[PDB]
Amino acid sequence: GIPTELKPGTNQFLTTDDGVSAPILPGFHPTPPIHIPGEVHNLLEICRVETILEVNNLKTNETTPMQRLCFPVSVQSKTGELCAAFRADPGRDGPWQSTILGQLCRYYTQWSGSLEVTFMFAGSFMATGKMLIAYTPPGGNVPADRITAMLGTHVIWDFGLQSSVTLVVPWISNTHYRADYYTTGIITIWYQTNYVVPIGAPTTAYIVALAAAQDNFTMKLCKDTEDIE
Amino acid sequence: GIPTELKPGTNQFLTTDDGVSAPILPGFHPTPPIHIPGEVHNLLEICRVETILEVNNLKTNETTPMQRLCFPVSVQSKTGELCAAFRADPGRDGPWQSTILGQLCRYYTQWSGSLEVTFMFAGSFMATGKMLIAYTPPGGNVPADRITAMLGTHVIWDFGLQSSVTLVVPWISNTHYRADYYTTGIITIWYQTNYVVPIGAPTTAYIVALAAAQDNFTMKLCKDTEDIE
Amino acid sequence: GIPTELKPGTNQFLTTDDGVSAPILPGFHPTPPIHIPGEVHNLLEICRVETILEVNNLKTNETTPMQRLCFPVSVQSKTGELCAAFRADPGRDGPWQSTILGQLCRYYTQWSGSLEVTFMFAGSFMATGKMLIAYTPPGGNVPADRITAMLGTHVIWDFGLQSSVTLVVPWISNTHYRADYYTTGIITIWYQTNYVVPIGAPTTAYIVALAAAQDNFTMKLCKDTEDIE
Amino acid sequence: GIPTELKPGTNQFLTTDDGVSAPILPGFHPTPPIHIPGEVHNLLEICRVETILEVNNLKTNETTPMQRLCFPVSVQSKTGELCAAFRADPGRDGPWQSTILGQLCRYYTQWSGSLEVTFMFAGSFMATGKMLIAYTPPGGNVPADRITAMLGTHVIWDFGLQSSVTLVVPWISNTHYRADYYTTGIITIWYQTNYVVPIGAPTTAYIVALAAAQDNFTMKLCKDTEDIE
Amino acid sequence: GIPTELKPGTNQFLTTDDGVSAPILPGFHPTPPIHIPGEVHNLLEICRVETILEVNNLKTNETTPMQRLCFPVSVQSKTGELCAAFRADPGRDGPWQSTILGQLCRYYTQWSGSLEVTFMFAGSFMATGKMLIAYTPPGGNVPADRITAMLGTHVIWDFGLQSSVTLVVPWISNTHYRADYYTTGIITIWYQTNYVVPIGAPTTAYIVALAAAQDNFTMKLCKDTEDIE
Repeated sequence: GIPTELKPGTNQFLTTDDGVSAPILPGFHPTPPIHIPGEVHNLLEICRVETILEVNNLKTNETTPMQRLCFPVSVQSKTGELCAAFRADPGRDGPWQSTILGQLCRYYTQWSGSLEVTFMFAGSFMATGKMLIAYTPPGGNVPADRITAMLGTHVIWDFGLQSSVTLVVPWISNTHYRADYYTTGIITIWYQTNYVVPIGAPTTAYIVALAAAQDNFTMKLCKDTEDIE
Repeated sequence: GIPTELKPGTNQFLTTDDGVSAPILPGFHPTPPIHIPGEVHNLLEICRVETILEVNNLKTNETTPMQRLCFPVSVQSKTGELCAAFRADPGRDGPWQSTILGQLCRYYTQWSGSLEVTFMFAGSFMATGKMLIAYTPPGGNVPADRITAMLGTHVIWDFGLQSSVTLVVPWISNTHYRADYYTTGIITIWYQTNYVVPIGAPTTAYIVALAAAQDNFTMKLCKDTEDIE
Repeated sequence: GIPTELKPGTNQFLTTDDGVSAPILPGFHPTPPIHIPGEVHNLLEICRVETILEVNNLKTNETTPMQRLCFPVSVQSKTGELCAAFRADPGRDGPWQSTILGQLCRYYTQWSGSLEVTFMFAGSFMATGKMLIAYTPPGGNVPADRITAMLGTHVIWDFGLQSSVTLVVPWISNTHYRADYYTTGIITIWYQTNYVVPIGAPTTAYIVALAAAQDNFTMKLCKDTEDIE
Repeated sequence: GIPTELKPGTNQFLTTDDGVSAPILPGFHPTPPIHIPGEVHNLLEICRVETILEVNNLKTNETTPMQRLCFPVSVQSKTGELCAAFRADPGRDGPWQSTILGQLCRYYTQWSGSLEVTFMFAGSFMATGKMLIAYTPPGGNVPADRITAMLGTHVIWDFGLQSSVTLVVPWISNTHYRADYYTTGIITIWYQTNYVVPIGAPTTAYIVALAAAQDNFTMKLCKDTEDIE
Repeated sequence: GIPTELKPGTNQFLTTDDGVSAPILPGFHPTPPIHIPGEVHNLLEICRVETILEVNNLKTNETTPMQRLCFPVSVQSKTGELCAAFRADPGRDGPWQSTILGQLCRYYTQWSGSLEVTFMFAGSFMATGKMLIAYTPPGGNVPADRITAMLGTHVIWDFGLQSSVTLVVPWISNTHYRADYYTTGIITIWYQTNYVVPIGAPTTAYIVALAAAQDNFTMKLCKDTEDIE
């Protein structure tokens, strides 16, 4: 016979070894496949899909969760006051947990790329006004007033002209540190002008926030989530 | 020597593994083969052969089984009355158990294709009349009267003209469900006209039913039968 | 290393396995061969050689075995009487055991082919007469008289003309059955004429029988003999 | 299966065997590399770098080690007297231990090649004088006076002209013997002239010694050092 | 993995198996070789070298062994008398044990070829005379007198003309038999003429015997000797 020498690692079962096992049923011809639309090949295909951000994730909402899907604007708000704010942390807890992206991020250890957040205005066709959207880069001081936010990366959104507007988070990474000191970029929504509306129209309307990863987004190192029990 | 690593599955005996064993008698030259007509290569060759259906499988027959091989028609029967009925269930119990097809179906788990049932009339050459053969598609209501059966897939058979006629079950599948709700297609034989005969001829004749699978018939997943003990 | 899986049959020693073992003395160069006439390659070469049949295997011979090598003819014998008889059963007990062929047949399980038996006459050059040799095919009734033997396959041998004559058993097979019913072909030697001799010559002479397998003879399935102890 | 025979050495783990093991994480794509200047490929690249010799390794220095990095010359010294002396023994204890070369030599068993020692003069730009550097070949008597040293391989160094001078140890080997009798080449620094200086300049200056292996230097047979604990 | 089957001989260590083992030090580059004159490739190179035969191996010599290296001739010896005698048995005990050939023969089991024995005369340049050398073939009667030896293979050696002469043993083999009956060829040295010498020259001189195997000499089957303890 052929002189062989068993080397270390013989007889071991590695749950990640990718070998070939004996077919239990050699004579069986599995039912052949047909065409089913919507086949997915890579999870990133799913991450590029906009899902709803629960920006309005208040403790008082928990019992009427349907209200977390959108936040509001109103006439009472004065020009220049802060409307809402949240950071762009897909993996971490918070608004992003509701998105398909943030849920899949938990299934991985590292990730990086651009993100795009879309804002949709639902109020009466008769309403008009301007909101100021601002992205404060990582390791930056959250804007104090409307005027400072304006000096940074921002977008004046006139919902009297566009019912929707999209912002792009240029770049994110994620590093675990703990037992803080970390801080990723911060989106802040400001009232540039107050909410203007004629007689006969609701004086309180809602904004819906959707988000998704762009093409350059990628992830590595799998790890089962902690989202279930 | 050659560095090898034994992988999981070493030393196991799989009754379905298809390996090569050492020839017990290496010097032996087995007697060479000759030509024997009728070599069979695939069981389906056998399934395409018409065998006799025991349509007349009555509890009162059991002691004189030879009578199950054929059912009868007579003068007493009135025009339009139901003569016989059975479904096209090769694998299941019933008339099909007598056929070579139904016996081989038990040796498998799944099957599908077309079937063809042939009816032969044995009565006196002097007899004439018309029988109506009808196939009621799967999940269909068995014909109530001759007239409704006529509206479905049917064949007016005049045994005064043709001593034999063949019907084709377009398509069958089989799904186990149980402990009903399943129902495959139903062949129904009706008296279109009464049995006509002159003086001197038997007033009771018999029909013989033969059946076989067509070419598109196929089976998969072997399993030892329950027909023996 | 190379992923391998030990299959059933590992570690077994099959006395008929034909493998390769490690040379006990790798540096040794065995004495080279020279030419020795008479090299044998196949046992059948030996079977084609005529050896002496002990046709005269009487219980009264055992103490003077040299007499089994030949039987006799004499003047006392009357025209038409049976001289000797034996069957063509190489493997079985009897006259054939003395031949090299019958001895080698015991070393095998099956065999078939033609055989040739030669008869040699040793008496005085002055003697003359005719003997009738007859082969009675397998499953045939042994000749009752000279006349019937003559109607079957036979040879009129005039030892006044030929000192030797050869007969050919067309075909033999062998089937074990037992604990008869089997019977292979039967050679019968008859006196066609009486033994004629002048004054001065011995009135009793001997015939020697030699036999061998022809070219079409072959054997299969080895098995140690029962000839030794 | 394939007939194999396990040979001696099966199941052994040799700490120096260079095999291939199963990748613990087959789906992982390690972060790709980028360019980092200063990649090292062979330790000899480091050995060709001049490092400081602690020629002034006195027992009285130990508490002010910074003084071992350089030895001195002064006016008090008379023409012809010995300034310093040490041998060219990279691996062994002594001045060479401070060099990167001598430290790496301990990580090996054998070595051989040329070495180059550089001497740098740090005193006032106004000082002048001549030092005599001499290499006494292996198995040679260390020079007794300046005059004999001059007859051997030497270099008259005028630090009034050159602030630095380099000497080349032609060849070294190393052989362990012990429990001496071994002796490698000996560098001796002599005062050819006394230290000359004008009014206003320090009357004591220092020499710094740097050394490195040349290109032909090579080492073999690794062995963990004894420099740590 | 690859289906393999361990065959008999697995896990065995055969001291003569010629396999490949793992290099204990894979990174080590052994010191390279240089040219050393006198490399030997085959032991037969050594066997072709003449070494001194201890023909004069007397029991009385043992305490002054230097005398075994040569035997003598003298004036007292009468014309025709036997001078010395020994056989050509390299492997066996006796004179041949002193030769390099006989010592190496013990390291083997079989051998065969030609041998050549050289005789050298050391006496005074003034001496003359003739010696008769005779080889008595294996299985031959040792010569009784000078005259019979002369009739066989012989050489008349006149040491007044040639100071040396060489004899060739045409062929030897060796067969162990024992617990004689064996006998290989016998060299016999005779005095053809007496030793002649003038006044002033020694009346006793010595002959030195050297022997070696020729080119056709070869050996097979190694076996450790019995020459040491």
